[PDB]
Order: sequence, then structure tokens, then C-alpha cells
Amino acid sequence: LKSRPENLSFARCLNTTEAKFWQTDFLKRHTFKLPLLITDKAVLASKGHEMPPDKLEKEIMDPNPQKSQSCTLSTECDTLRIDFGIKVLPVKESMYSCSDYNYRTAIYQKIDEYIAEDGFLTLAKRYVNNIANARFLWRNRKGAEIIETIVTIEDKEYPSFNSKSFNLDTFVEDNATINEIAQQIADTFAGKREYLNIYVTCFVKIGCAMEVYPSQEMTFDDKGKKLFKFEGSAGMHSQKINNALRTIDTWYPDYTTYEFPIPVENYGAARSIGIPFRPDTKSFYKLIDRMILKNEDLPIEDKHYVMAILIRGGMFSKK
Amino acid sequence: TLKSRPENLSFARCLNTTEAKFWQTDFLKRHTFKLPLLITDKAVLASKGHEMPPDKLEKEIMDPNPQKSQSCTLSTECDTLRIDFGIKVLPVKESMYSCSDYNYRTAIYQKIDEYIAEDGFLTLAKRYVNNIANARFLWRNRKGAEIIETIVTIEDKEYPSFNSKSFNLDTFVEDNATINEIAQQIADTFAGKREYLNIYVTCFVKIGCAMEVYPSQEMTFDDDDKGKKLFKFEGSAGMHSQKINNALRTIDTWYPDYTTYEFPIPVENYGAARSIGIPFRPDTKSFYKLIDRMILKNEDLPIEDKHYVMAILIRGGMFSKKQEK
Amino acid sequence: MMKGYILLEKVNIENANAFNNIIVGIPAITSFLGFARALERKLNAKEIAIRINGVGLEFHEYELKGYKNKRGQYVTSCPLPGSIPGQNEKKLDAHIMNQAYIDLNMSFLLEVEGPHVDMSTCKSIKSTMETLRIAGGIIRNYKKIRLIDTLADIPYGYFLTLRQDNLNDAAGDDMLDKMIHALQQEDTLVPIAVGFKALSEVGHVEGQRDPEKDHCFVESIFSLGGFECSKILEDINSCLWRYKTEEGLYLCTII
Amino acid sequence: GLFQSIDKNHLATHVAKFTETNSPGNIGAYDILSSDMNCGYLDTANAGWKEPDIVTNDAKYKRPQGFVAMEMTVMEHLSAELRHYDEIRDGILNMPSMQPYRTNQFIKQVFFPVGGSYHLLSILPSTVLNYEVSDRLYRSKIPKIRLRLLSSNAASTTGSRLVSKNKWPLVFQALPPKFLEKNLAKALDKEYLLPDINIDELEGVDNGCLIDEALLPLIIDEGKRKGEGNYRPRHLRDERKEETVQAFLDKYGYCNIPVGYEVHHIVPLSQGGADSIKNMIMLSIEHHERVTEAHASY
DNA sequence: TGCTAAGCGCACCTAATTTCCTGACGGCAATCCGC
Repeated sequence: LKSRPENLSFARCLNTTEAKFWQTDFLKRHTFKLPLLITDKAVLASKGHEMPPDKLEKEIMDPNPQKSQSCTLSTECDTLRIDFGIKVLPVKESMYSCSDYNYRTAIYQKIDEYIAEDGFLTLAKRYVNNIANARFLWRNRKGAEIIETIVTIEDKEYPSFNSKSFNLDTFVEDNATINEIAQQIADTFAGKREYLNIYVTCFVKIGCAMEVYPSQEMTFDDKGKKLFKFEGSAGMHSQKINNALRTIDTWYPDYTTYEFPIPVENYGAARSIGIPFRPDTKSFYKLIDRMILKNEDLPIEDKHYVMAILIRGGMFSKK
Repeated sequence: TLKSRPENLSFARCLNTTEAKFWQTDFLKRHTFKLPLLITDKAVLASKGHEMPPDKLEKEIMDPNPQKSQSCTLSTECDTLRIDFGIKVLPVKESMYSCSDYNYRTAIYQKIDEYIAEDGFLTLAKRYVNNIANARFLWRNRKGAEIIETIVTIEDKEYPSFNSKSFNLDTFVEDNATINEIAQQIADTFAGKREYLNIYVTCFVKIGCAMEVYPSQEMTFDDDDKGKKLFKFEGSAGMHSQKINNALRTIDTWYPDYTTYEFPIPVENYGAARSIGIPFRPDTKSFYKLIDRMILKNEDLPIEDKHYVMAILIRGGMFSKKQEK
Repeated sequence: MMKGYILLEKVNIENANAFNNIIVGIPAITSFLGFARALERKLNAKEIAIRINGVGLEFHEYELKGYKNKRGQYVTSCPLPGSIPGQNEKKLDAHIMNQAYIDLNMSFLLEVEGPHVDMSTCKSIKSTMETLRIAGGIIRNYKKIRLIDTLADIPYGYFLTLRQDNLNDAAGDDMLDKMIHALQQEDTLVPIAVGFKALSEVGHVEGQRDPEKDHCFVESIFSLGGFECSKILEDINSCLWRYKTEEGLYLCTII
Repeated sequence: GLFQSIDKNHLATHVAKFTETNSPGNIGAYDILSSDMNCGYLDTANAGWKEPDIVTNDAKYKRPQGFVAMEMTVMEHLSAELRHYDEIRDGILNMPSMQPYRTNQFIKQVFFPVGGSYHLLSILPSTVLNYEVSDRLYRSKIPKIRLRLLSSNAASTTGSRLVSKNKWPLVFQALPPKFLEKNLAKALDKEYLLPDINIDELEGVDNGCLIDEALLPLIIDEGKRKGEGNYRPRHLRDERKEETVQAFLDKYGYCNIPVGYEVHHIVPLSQGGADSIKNMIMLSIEHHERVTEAHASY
């Protein structure tokens, strides 16, 4: 096998639904829910952007009218409720395009070898650790008295999670609930179970009339703050929940210096720490050209990274 | 004698599928409730994670990649997807819209009536009803589904429905009573004993509550915008007829190397699936040679090759000679 | 013998043609009259002699296959090209040519002159409009094939009538400039393809679809038309597109 | 180049390769007759085709299609800078004319009625017209669509010059008026609601009629809930057949309509409903009057 | 099983003015050529 196929692509194996926001009261959290809506907020400002010295003289005491939007809780509610659900799909049944059949056979052989060693269990334990620590609450985890994340698969509600008792730079491998959910995600990733739909509900006690931060939408041409409305109510993008669920990579070359996980991307880009962490031989392209194109038994940490990107997906196609 | 193919030989389709429309439903009220499914616009902020030359990588590895996209997802309170499409089965002899030579028309009509005599378009029809009853027309909507239910309504008779997760996508069943009942009418429509057949197919896919629905993507060439432009039929999501038809023509299991690659491919002329990038029937078992050995150098080809030639003529197309100047 | 009017009500055409060299929209009128003559020739082959000599073209809904951009223009889609006969027929990616496609709901009022024009002929059309195509598009469903008497049983819809006097009496220059000026003045007026003018003489060339019928090379000729409601249409007979031939001109005209 | 390539470049208003670029041979036409100016139609001899089309076959002899495209245009050859090639001295005006000499499967051939017989018409598209339309609709505001379909390779493969300059042409938009355009509302107004309760399991139904009196709250509630805000005008309502009321009783015998009972479309046929066996329960005339008055006040 | 018939529903004057309306980075890879 010389060179990757001309049309090689992979589909997701962790399909996350879009998130809807609700308001509750924490002592009535199991019997009461209200819609949370986005409110337009025009704001008047001062001209505080940095200007060149021949523009600051004319526009330093000039009013700055700006349009914007916001989401805030009611005066009778102390808790934000976010509801999303995740569809777990198998990894071998996710190659959407592969122009060569030998390359398909080689990918299936190496995934079967990984199922023989570790049945997608460390990766799944890291995913349930990013469901249990509530990393999907990006700016909604700052300033919270109690965060409770409940996970429901099929019709069983698993015991709830004290999300604030989980460090975001460590991964627990001794929690019974995380292991029991992660074994089901592991068997779904392996192939034993054909699909797994996992529904997540998280209660964030932030306070009364406090601000809830949704996902801001992208504007392209020449704009203001447009926040995400899912079915009228406020909400977050599925992309943002998945980038907080793929923050599992502690296998990059410079981990002992920067001791925290990063999201799993092809070239190892991290927007928090603005440095590329996998720009060369430890990138997916040079770890899939040395696992299948020139057969080499890679270290297990690198294998974790390759299967994590094969759960993420993408167009990995040569010219 | 016949020494070539006609200078303008044309064939029309005999399995005319219609565009699909996507609906959202519940499952315990799937026969009464039906809500519209709309296609939203989702803009994304990404990273430049595509392969680029090693000089461009040093300049662009940590650069934002904003992209435009569209997406169809279900509601927070409806867990199933309803796709309803229709087919117009037509005769094979009455789908030749053009033929310059009269003797080639006589010879080809003799070969179609000889096919009506021995296995009168019945095995092909059973394969087409299997590609309705395993729900191969759910291209990426068949993954992650708890219950798939497919209902076929010829004329006004509503046939017993199908559990489309109990059919393998690589094995064609020839024993189910409902499939045989539908397939005999499709065979009689292809023979010419019936002039037309109207089949209406309605599917019910229980994927989950707010999960992603995958319509067909439109090839729209615009310089200003380059994004995922999905298909909207009458304001709601759907699928092209060509996608569903390419699903239904995946009946070819008679190619020269089926024992190695053991999967059905779509019935094309040179055996050109869009998944595997090698032509599967490129010289000796191609339609052009296997119809010039059937009609011109008369010869009784094996029944698998006759199945392939008749399946091409049900697919239809421009089938003339290498045009000269 | 027995003149009459049959209405083919609400025919839903899926993926018809829409490209006529300079037009992306309504198909050619020769295509609808070809649907008429194909219906005629298939009925006259079931031993039902009925000469169709005038077609009404009513419009209820449309959807050009594509999307509308933010600047209010149109981007036309195309299906992915498959194996196209030629030198490059074994390559997995084929060339993309100029093509546009439309979805229409139309009602066709036909001027039918046969020995007997009864409701049995309507049943024959119902059993004949399910093996034919309008332009090059499939018929998904039709509401009803019925006989009409006057301009009151006709459903609501906007017909297409030929407006050539709004094109001959236009600004100046050449006929393209007259067309562009006329479309600037009246914004409820559309360009329409109306037939063909020969570029050669009648003869036999090699490569014909039928080697025994005369053949002539043609360009498409185009004109102007507009939309009139069913209520405000006077004495019908002005919505009836009819064939008309001359020496070198193959034209579809509303007389 | 420009003095030894003028003998294999042909002159055309019409090329065959602009419908499909796989049409064998050098097929096309050069129509130069006359403008009628009052005929009612736009032909290539009736619009102002200012610049002709030079169609080539091989890429080597593409020098005349380059010289004639350099702005000063050498199209000035109806100023006179000379001698920088001698054969080229206005040999771009007695070039061989593209003559139609055959047909093929890729040229669009159709039949046309001529006097009880038929004439086969193989349609050749016009390059120069399309060029003139694209020039005279950039400087205009009539409805227009750009066709971004032909790549530069296939436009080069066409052989034409005014397709290599104009590969993505601007053409007229002949669409029906905008109120006749498809949307969700003009389609969710052709689909009819069906009720969520099966009459054959309704728990209190006496083989078609409404035995229990407390089911009329349920029937009224479902008739409101399904279809409260889906009122339909008369043209958008479903037709009221008699086969449906017959097929309803057919379900339980009851040949004559039972005296004192009227078929009630559970969801109303004005506020959205289907003329189907599902959307009917044979309620008593008193309770039917109660339900048709309850839905009157909504 | 009915719930009325008839006429008509103003004439004037106007609808403010100032200062301004952000800074950033970026917007994919593949493939669509006959001869």
C-alpha cells in the first residue's frame, strides 16, 4: 500500500445533538422547567478600541452605539438546565469514502487490533469524564454553587454527578458510574452494540437573574452579537459540546511541560494555548502514513490519538 | 447482417423514482401525526486541519477557518423521520425512444421477448424490491436507528410492512411473500403485460429525539458562497430521485470479481461505483461488449450476463455507436 | 366531427428542462406542444382518432431547482454527472455542461377535434398520461382529466399568451435591444422560446435519429409572453398555442 | 503562428459543441442572411452580433483566437500599425465557414410537425447570441441568472472563442410571477390532518357510534387540539365524497345511515382535516350539534 | 327554528433636534478535458 486513497473520508462516531436551555429552581428541579429566551440589548458605549493618533483626537469622546443580544435568567429561577443527547456509532462502520479496498481492509485490521488490545475503553472513559466534569458548560461553569449532571441511557437514569468535584486536567478511572457508561460506549465503538443514544441533562445553580451565555453565531459579511436560538429558546451549538467532549488528548509531545488536555485535532492546534502541539511526526497524517502505509507498531498513546480522530472524522484524502 | 449498433440508440428509464420529502413524527403516533422538517443554516468556526504543503503549514496551522453550512435535525419532541417517495415502473420495450436501424430494433425486441420467456424480469424485480425493503435509500439515515419500517402501496393496496433492519445489505432474499407479491407486478410491468405501475413507499426511521437528519446535498457552483447547500423540496428537506435510484440499482452481484469483493454495486455501463475507484467491469464483462456479443454476433450468453444487460436497459441511457466525423 | 375542450388539471412535473441557450426558467413551448403531439400519437395508436390542434398553458406553482442568494439572484443546481458516452467514458468523474431544471404544476387545456369526444377519451388520456413526459420531466401526479364547456370550469391559474406587439413596438436598435428595453418597461413579461428557424436546407445528413424523415439544422427563436388570470381571459382561443409552419420557420403562435 | 494557423480555424455563429463538448467533428453554422427587424422573434440575424466566433479544433492553431482578443480590439479590422507575419493581412475575413455536414447523438435532435408529416430538427446552439446577451445584461437590471457550470477546460474543449471568454454566461430569467412560487405554506395547505384516535379501539364506541357521553369532551378536545390554527379557505379544503361515508359504515355494516346520527369529521374539514375513514365518528345529532357549536366558538 | 329593516362613522393643525453606530483573525481539501 503506497499513498492514501484519492477519496478518503470518515464520519463522526459521537453525534451530539444541539442543546436547549431551560430555567428551573434547584429544590424543584425534578418537577418544573421554563423556557429561556434571548433578549435584544442595544448598548451605548465609549470609543475604547485602540485608534491611531490622528483618529483618537477626533473620536475619543464620541458616543458608540452598538447592537447586541443577551440571555439572562428570571428573578424567580436560580438554575440553568441544558439538555442534549449523544448518538454513539461504531468506528468500522464510519468510513464514508475509500477509493481503495486494500486500504479499507488495512484500516479494519488495525481497528480490530485496537479492539483486541483496549476495547475503546480509555477513550470512552475520557469521554464520560468530559460528560461528568461538565466541560460543555464553557462560560457557564464559572461562578456556580452546585453543578449536577444526570446521564440517561435507554430508560435508566444513572446516579448523578457532582461535576464540581472533578478536576478538568485529570481523568478519573475509578468511578463506578463513569466505568459503567464507558463500557457501553466502548462496546458501541467496538461493534458489539450497533448504536447507543445517551441523553444528558445538567443543572447549573448559578443564581437569580444571572447571565446565561449561549453560543454566538458566526457573521461573515459587514456585525453584532447574534446568539443561538434552538426552537425559540436559547441554546448551544453541537460543535461546541463536541469540542468539549474531545478535550481528551494528553498524548502530545509536550505534555509534561503543559500538563492539561487539548482537543483532538489533526495538527494538534489549541486555541486556548495558542501554539500548535502536533505540527510534525506526531500528527495524524504522519501517524496514518506510518500505521497503514508502512506497517509499524506505534505506541499505544499514538494509537489512542489515531482512533480519537477516527471518532472525530474528516476528509483525509490525498491528491 | 447487423455489423454495428445504431447511430442513435436511446433508452428511457423504466424505474422512474420521484423526489423525496422528509417529515418528522413520533413513533407511537406515526400513522396520524406528521410535522414539517426544515433545513436550518449552521455557521461554523473551525481550524485549518487539511493537508497543505510544509511551507504553508508554518504560516497557517493556527489560523481560524470559518465556514458556511446548512443542517437538518429533528425536533426536541419528535424522534422519527418520515420519507415518502413514489416510483413509476414502465415497460422495457416501450422505453426505446430512438433507434435508427430497423433490424437492430427487431433483434433487440426478440432478445427482450426471449428474456420474458426465461425469467421474465422477475429476479431483477425481486432485487429492486429488496433494495426497497432493506432501506438502502436511507444512505446515512440508516445508521443509528432503533426501528426502520418500510411500507409499500401499489395502486391502493397497502401491503404488510417491512422490518428493514432484518435484511442484510449484501444478501438478496428470494422468499418473502410481500417481496414476491410486489416483484411479480413489477415484472409484469417490465414485460409489457401492464403499461404502468405506481408504487408509493413510506419509511419510518426511529433515530432518536433531536438527532441529525441527512438530506441530499445540492451541487451549486457559486463563487461568492461555497458551503453545504442541502436540498429543500417545497420548503422542507428531502432527497433527489437520483440518490434513491442509485440505491435501488445496487443489485449487480454478477461482476468478474464478486467472490473477492462480496458487495452489490450499482448497475452502470463499465461497472463504475463511486465508492471504489477502479472500474469493476472494464473490458470483457462490460455492457457494450456483452450486448455486441448478444445482438450482433448472436450467441447465448450466461443468464447472469443477461441479467446485467437487462438491468442496464432498465437503467437506460445513450447506447449508440462510437460516433464518427 | 366533434370539437371540444379537455383540461388536464394540475399536472405536477418533476425535474423538467429549463435551458434554451439564453433562458433559464419556463421550458420551451415546443416542449408542451410535443407533449400534446405525443399524447395525440399514443391515443391514435390505441385506435382513438383525436387531432389535438391547440394547447392552453396554465401555471399554478413553480420551483427552479437551486437556491436564492442573499443578493436576490438565482443559483441553479445540477445532478452529479454519471457515465457520459464518449472518449472519457471510463473515468469516474464526468464533465459538467450547461443545464437547468424546473418543477412545475400546470394545467393543459387542449383543443380536441375527434369523431367522439366523451369521458371515455378522458379515461384514455388518464391511461396515456402515465407513460409520457412533459419537457423532459416525470409526472408525479395529476388531479383530474375533465371536459370543460366555457371559461368558468377552468380553475384559478395564470396562463401564458404571446405578446409580440409589445416586442415589435419597442425602443430600437436590434431585436435583443428591443427585448431588453421591453422587459425594462413591463416587469410582468417574460422571454419565451417559441420555436425554430432553419440554418440550412431540407435534406438527408448522416447521424439522424430517423433516417427516413427529412432533416434541417435549426436555431431557436425567442419572443415575449405574459401572464393573465383565468377570470380576466376573454374569449379563450387566445390562450391556445398552436403549431404554425412557413418556409424556414417552425413557429408556435397564439393566433 | 498567426500566419500559418488561419487555414484550420473556422468561422461560425453556431457551434455544436456548446450543448455537449463530446460531439465529434467540426459541426456548426454561419448565418449571415438579413435582419427582418419586425418579425416577432430574436434570431442570430436579428440581434446585433457585433463580434463573430472563431472555432478551432486543435490547441496549436489557436493564434487567431488570441489575435482578435487584444484590446486597442483587432476587431477594428472592419489603427493600422504594421510589420511586427504577412498572410495575416485581413485573412481573418475570408476564413472557411463552419458548414453543417452531419449529425450525432450529442446534438439535440427533435421532431416538428410540418403539414401532416414531420421534420427532424437537430438544434445547433448560438455562441454569438449568448455572448451578446451576456454583454447586454451586465449593463442592465432585467431578471438574470449566471450559469457557473462550464469549466475553462471544457470551454477550451468547445473550440469556440466567445465561450472561452464567456464560460459562465449571464442569461435571462423566465420565471412565473413570484406569488406562484413554492413554499412550505403552499404545500402544508395541500396536506390534510388525520385524527390521533382509532375509532376501532376507542374504549366506549358501539361499533361506530359514541356510546359514552364523556367521550365527547375527548372528541371535542382532539378536534380542537389537532387543527386549532389550521383553518383553510374553500379552494384549499378537501372535497367531500360519498364513498367515504359509505366506506365508514361498510366498516360495521349499518347500510342506511343510522337515524339520529351524523358522520362527524373529528378534525373539521374547514380547520384542516382529511376526507378519510379515520376522520369520522357516527355521533348522535344532539352531541354533533354540541361539537359543531363548541368548535364554532373555538 | 327563526334571531330586522334604514340612514352614516368630521371638519384642522402637526408628528423635534445632537452625537454616533467597534476593534481581530479567518472564510478547506477533491473532482467535474476530447483528441
